[PDB]
Amino acid sequence: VTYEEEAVPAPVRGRLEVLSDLLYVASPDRAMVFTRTKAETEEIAQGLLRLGHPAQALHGDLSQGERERVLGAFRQGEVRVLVATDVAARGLDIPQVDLVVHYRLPDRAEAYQHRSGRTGRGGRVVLLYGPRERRDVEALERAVGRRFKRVNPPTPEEVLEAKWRHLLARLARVPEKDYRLYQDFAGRLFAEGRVEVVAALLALLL
Amino acid sequence: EEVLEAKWRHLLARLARVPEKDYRLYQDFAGRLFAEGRVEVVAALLALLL
Repeated sequence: VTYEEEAVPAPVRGRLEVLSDLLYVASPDRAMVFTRTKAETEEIAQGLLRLGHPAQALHGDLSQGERERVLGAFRQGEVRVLVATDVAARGLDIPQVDLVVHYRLPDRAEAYQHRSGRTGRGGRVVLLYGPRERRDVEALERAVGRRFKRVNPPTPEEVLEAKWRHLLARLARVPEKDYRLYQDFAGRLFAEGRVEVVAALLALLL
Repeated sequence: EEVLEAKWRHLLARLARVPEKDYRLYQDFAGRLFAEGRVEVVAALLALLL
């Protein structure tokens, strides 16, 4: 064990947004989110993509090729979050990561180490848990013989500033050509002096 | 061409619908852009929204 362990309260209803928030504030080069079923990896991964993270599901129905591209885009940096089940996460082809998140709790201690050991190229392991899930976290803590520091979810201001920076990376990727046709409308908003409008755009894209 | 100035007018549509309370949090960010005259960023911006 070389990592920080945190258990973060997160109601199953708003788990996806808690997870996104965490990813933004942490800003890992590489994150791995574990979940129980392969169907969940693809709901989560799609969700995180909606919310602006470059996320990809890793699960057992992927063809070797599909796996090879996901894991390839992972190493390279093109993809930053992998949402995986325990079984699909098996193998020696997965690069070690900065952060591991337990989107759902591991059914046993072994699964907890197998999941958690993937971090620390030690990095940070975060467990999300629900209201009637705290008994479960306490068991893991006993199985594991270790106590997970209890930490609150990120604050909406920490989150907001992190979003803004992540957005500035995205924009920077837009090729000059793609945006030269608009540089005129921007010169208008700017010179014409309208802050409210620019803040209005951000309000959407953020 | 005119294909652009069109959605550019209907962009403002959904734009004026935003509350002076919901887009408040983002005035600082918008302010930073102005301070720096980051014209390309805003161009790159609405290019992504349209």
